[PDB]
Amino acid sequence: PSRTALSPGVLSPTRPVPNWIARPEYVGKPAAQEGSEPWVQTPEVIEKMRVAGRIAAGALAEAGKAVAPGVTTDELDRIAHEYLVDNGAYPSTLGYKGFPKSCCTSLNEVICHGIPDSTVITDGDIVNIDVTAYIGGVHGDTNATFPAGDVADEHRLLVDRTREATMRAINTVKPGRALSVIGRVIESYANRFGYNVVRDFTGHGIGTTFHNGLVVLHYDQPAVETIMQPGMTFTIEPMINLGALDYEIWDDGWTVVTKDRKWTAQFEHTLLVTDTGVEILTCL
Ligand SMILES: Nc1nnc(SCc2ccc(Cl)cc2Cl)[nH]1
Ligand code: NI
Ligand code: NI
Repeated sequence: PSRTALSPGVLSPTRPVPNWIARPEYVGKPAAQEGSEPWVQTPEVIEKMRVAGRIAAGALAEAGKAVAPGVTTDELDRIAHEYLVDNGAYPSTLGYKGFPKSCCTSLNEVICHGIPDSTVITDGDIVNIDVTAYIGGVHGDTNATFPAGDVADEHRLLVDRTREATMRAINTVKPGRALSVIGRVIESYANRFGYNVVRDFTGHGIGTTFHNGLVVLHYDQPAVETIMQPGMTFTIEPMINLGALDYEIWDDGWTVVTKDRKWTAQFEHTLLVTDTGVEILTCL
């Protein structure tokens, strides 16, 4: 038997960031300046994104190494926040549209955007940690779902197959390919097991802004005409559900949960289309 449905807990005090670490423009504003930026990056921006992506991948790995029964999601946040700040990176989530922490921690039926708090992880949970770094004027964005103790087969297989669907999608990226191949491959793979791929949340172009207006669907929609070109930077980040797609948002305005409380898993990397293929920027 696995735990029952989650409820929100209490947040820790806001974690400070030294002032010499530049803030993204949206910190202190109610919305963000994003969605109309070019999709192909310059070489200088790409080089900076490799830095941001490695630092994000570091923070995710350190926080993920900490996932175990008994640890709170706030403890994961303090680990991610300190790794980012000690690397001179601003945690991009902190202050985005008022988001109060430095990463998102999404257990079990939480599709995305969970807020680190007093929630205690327990045996059988699956814990998504999403870490984003802003450094060098650019963002890196990455996430993974980590098992806590012995996870029930249904849930273990959801996590492993979601990781596999993400890697199969990443491996289709190449110049000249329709962007829509990504959601074709993910949805085809998920459909093997009767999983449902989330539609209303998507991958995104990312560069000097976090959601730059490029949208990467994770479901099949071949009418999209966008082609992958060298220098494009964007994420692949499917959320795959055991249950139905219907969801609710908690009163905090962030936490998105499945309406039927069946569990859901996600993995995410920031990618660069190269002249021949793809480079994952959010690798160690
Ligand atoms: N689409 C998406 N990728 N990773 C997330 S975690 C939330 C988040 C992280 C950073 C920033 Cl600047 C904005 C947001 Cl919404 N969401
Ligand atoms: Ni993310
Ligand atoms: Ni993302």
